[PDB]
Amino acid sequence: KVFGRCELAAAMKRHGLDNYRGYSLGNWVCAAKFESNFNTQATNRNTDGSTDYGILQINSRWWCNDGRTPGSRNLCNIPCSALLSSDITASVNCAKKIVSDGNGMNAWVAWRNRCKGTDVQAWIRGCRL
Ligand SMILES: [Cl-]
Ligand SMILES: [Cl-]
Ligand SMILES: [Cl-]
Ligand SMILES: [Cl-]
Ligand code: NA
Repeated sequence: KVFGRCELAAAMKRHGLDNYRGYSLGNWVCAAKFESNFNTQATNRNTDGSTDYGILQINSRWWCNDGRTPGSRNLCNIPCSALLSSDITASVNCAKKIVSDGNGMNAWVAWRNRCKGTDVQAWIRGCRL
């Protein structure tokens, strides 16, 4: 599913991402924009053989099981395919664990390089929140 911007903001808010670990909702919408262009079916293969999945491009090296990343972890205890669903619950629950790891949202390369330090509230402007 390709979410509209406000549609994604509302789903992320409802699932408790807004201000999670101190990251305002605009940070999460911006991260999703540049990680997946709001497409839940986005995938990208990494050089090491792991794959990133879903709206927040969560990596199989640590966070989900895809059965094709030998020696990897599954810290969110989910199949990576669950991160491609139209329902973002699994992606949100897993992103909460990722952001709680020591580097916060710097875990998302696109957030660090394209969102961090910018006017992130503009990503939720106009939305009825
Ligand atoms: Cl914000
Ligand atoms: Cl695996
Ligand atoms: Cl949803
Ligand atoms: Cl932080
Ligand atoms: Na894995």
